[PDB]
Amino acid sequence: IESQAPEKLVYEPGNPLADANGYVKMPNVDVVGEMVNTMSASRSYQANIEVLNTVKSMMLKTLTL
Amino acid sequence: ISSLWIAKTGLDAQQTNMDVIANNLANVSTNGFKRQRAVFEDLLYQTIRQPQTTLPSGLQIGTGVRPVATERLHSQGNLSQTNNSKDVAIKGQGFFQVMLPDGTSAYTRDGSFQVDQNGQLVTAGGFQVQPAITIPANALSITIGRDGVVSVTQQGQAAPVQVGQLNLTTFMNDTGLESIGENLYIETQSSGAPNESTPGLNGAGLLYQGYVETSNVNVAEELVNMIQVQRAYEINSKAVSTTDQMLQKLTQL
Amino acid sequence: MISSLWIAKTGLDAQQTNMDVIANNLANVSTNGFKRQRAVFEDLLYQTIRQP
Amino acid sequence: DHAIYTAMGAASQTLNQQAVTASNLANASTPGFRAQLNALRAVPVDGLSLATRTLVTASTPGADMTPGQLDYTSRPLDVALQQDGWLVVQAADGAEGYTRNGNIQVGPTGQLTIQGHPVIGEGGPITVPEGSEITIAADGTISALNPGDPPNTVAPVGRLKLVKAEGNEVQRSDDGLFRLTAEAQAERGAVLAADPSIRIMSGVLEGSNVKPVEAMTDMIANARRFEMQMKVITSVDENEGRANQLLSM
Repeated sequence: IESQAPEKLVYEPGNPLADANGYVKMPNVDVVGEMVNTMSASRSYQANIEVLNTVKSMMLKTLTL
Repeated sequence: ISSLWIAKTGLDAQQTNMDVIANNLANVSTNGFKRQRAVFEDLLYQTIRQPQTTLPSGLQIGTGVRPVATERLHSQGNLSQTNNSKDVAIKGQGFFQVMLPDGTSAYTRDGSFQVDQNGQLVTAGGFQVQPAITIPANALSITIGRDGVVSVTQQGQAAPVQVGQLNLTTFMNDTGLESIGENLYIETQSSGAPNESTPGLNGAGLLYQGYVETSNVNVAEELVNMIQVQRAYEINSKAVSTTDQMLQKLTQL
Repeated sequence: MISSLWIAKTGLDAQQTNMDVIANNLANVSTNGFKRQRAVFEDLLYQTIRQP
Repeated sequence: DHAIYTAMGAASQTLNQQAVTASNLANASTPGFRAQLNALRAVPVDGLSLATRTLVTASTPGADMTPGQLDYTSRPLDVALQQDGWLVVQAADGAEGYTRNGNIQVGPTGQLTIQGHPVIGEGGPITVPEGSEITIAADGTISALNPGDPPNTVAPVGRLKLVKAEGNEVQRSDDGLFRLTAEAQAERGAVLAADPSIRIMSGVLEGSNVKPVEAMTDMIANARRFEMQMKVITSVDENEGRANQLLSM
């Protein structure tokens, strides 16, 4: 989904994208938000990798009954 | 990046202000020139969040500053004597009318007239004065009274002969005139429909012969404004510097 | 590029030519049948910023 | 794994935009120059499900037509156009390029030129007399005076051709001469008409229009975006490298 937060707008009359008031719309992205999202996603990725590795080891050792 | 954009807008506004200050200072000795001052305004405001006794707790982010207009102070300048006989000065309101080469009509204010080879009255630059006053040869003396009548004397003539009248135009709102280069103004939609009149009637001015109208530029005001512009520019650069520091630290960590 | 440098340079040039004609007028104060000179200035072109 | 490619593409396009800005800054004193704008365009890819990739490609809409200042060099045959004036010159392949560089030179045989390109006026490439002084009027008329002759022998010898272009319909060419776009060319004819509404002045020469503040802000933003993209590349590589250990047994 696209973020419902209102997009930013800057003043630039010499641009064909500008509306009747000379305002051109720019995306609303939180750089810090994206950075911490990448950090958290990477850490959760690592945790899931470790879980999968441990479960695979236990499954492998189960067959030695 | 929002801080960068806002500070960029502020720097551009200060640049334009310094530009108009320098323009006012440059032509401090130009006849019939009026100073200009630039006025700025704010942009739209973002409403990020809508709003016993506490603070209202509402957010409202600004956007920046833009220049809106440059108003010309159509005041009255001083009169300096050039001792010439074909120079006139306006006392009050009113603009002369001259004809551009293409065919349209533009208005001027300063008076410094020469006579072409034919005899007609033209300004310094070749543009012919619209009322088209013609001064024949053997013109011993030329007289331009407080009214528009121009009278030339001749050899052994009891009374001078009239060779025309210099009517001048008036505008409902002179601040809205468009100022093309070379001390000329052209009518626009902002200013009302011009009306011509003889000097001294319907609020028009009076013609003084042998004087020119100097520009009304206030040097002390311009210097103070220039100092303030420089200091504001130095202040605004700090915003860019701090935003750069924040972004660099964020990238590093 | 910078906005005000080439404006202040033109102002300096105008004042220099004014001083030049003044000095020329002063130099030949003892010559016979001479006529004084006056220079006249004018502003340059203007740039219009387009608004909404 | 493919999330590395969007980030590296963003970094490469940032480098290209930095190159464009550096090129704009390099020629900050060439007379009659028009700066190069730049912008980033999003180019999403529409796959089958969960469209989560949106690349970016740098683009330059065109030159901004804000006129720069003009230096008063008092040279007799230096012209400066109006807000939207354009001196028409003949390029190398016969096309009519438009410039704002008013520095006009004269060859040995009285042929006018601008940087080796013969300027064309009313008619063909205008040629003045051999060694006469040249004066430009306020609307493009060219007057010639043969040196040594009495001043009352000054005669018009030709007229320049000045066209008016809005600015949003002209594109730069490889040599550096603006030409009309296809649509504007179709609408206004193959060759423009010398409108009489443009007035010029002699003795001044127009410089370039590059904004130092815009250049500095663009450079700072490019550097920061490049650093962020590099961090993303590092994170993705580390995650993939540690994830490949899962494939072992």
